[PDB]
Amino acid sequence: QVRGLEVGMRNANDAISIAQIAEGAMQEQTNMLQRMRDLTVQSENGANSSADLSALKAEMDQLANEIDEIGKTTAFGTTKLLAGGFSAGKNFQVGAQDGEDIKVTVKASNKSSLSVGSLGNTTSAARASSLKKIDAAIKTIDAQRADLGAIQNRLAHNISNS
Amino acid sequence: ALKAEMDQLANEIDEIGKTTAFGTTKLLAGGFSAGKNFQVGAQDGEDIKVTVKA
Amino acid sequence: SNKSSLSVGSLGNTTSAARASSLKKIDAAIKTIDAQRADLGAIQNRLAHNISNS
Amino acid sequence: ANTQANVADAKSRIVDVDFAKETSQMTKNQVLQQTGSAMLAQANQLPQVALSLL
Amino acid sequence: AITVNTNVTSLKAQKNLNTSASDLATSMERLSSGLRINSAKDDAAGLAISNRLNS
Amino acid sequence: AITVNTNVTSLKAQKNLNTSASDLATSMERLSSGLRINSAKDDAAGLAISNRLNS
Repeated sequence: QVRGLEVGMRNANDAISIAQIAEGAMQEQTNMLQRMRDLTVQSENGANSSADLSALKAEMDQLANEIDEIGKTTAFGTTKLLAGGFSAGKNFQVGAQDGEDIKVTVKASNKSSLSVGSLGNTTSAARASSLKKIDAAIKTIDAQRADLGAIQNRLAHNISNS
Repeated sequence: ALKAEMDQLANEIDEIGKTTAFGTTKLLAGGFSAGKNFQVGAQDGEDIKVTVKA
Repeated sequence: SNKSSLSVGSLGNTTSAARASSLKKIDAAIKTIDAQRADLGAIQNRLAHNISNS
Repeated sequence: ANTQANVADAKSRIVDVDFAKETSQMTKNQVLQQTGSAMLAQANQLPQVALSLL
Repeated sequence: AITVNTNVTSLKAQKNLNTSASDLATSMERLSSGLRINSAKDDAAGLAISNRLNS
Repeated sequence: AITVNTNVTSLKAQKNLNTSASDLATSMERLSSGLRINSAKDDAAGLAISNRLNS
């Protein structure tokens, strides 16, 4: 029992590490989505012309490319975290006996699953649609970060008890 | 969000309830609800009862 | 007592069920060695008393 | 920069030593060395009962 | 008992010292950043409310 | 844990201090110049709109 509790605390700290890396990656994605929201609100200006709209949209596309890059690049050593490999969670045995374990779940977050990979700003309806999808993406990232934070709190209590 | 964290905390309360053991015997699951006796003297009947509920 | 009679000579760890099975068989092996050591200890105590009486 | 900080934390959890634990182990083994030295020095004097019988 | 092989007072002192060090590191981070909520470990509902107010 | 070989609080403090220094330098430049848009890093569509108004 003593030896198993030692190894289980090691596994619990591994789980905290994974969750902390993924949660930190999602913050830059939130930041870039806020920037795109400002660009979209700026597109609704009856003094812009087609060249100004093209400049605004070029920066939107670069931001969506960086959201996708963060989505595919984040890793723990060589295993990817935000691409869908944890969509059905992985178990970490945090105790000495079989079945005493905690599940860590992360879903994919990139410009394709967030539905921000094809936004337009050249028409009034296109701007309205882009605003709604950016707001929805911000909401889903908030929900994912909430679940990862709950997992970290739980693992802290469990290590203390062990 | 608030309720998701409440549910995780209730899950950890349940885990501590089912996991606590002395070697391999469980302590907080109801096996000591009617206590167990330890003979603390040299003669029969000189003993103390330890009771733990689930 | 060897890896064939203790059933620990073919353990795997590549799948969840394989890990569960390996855990159970290692625990069982520890139990059987404990029982053998218990009987040998009883024999030694008995032989000590017998030599004293002789 | 964020990811570098988190990954260095993760690696430190695996590779680095704990001073609070390791100093305790060191002191325990120091005391055991002194005790075992004393006990071996006392053990090498057992064949001298024969000189008394002789 | 007077034993050499196991020391429980040391184990408990280690755990208290670790708890104190963790708390101090958290406080240092919060003073360096200027923010109360640096992650969702801190406050999860406030994170989302503040994202909306920021928008 | 009490470790000597890696210090994470220092890493995070370094990053916060660098962010603050960058922001201060940007503000100093903007006050010295008198302009909000010194590059296209700042506002790209406003740059072109202002070039046309300048013409």
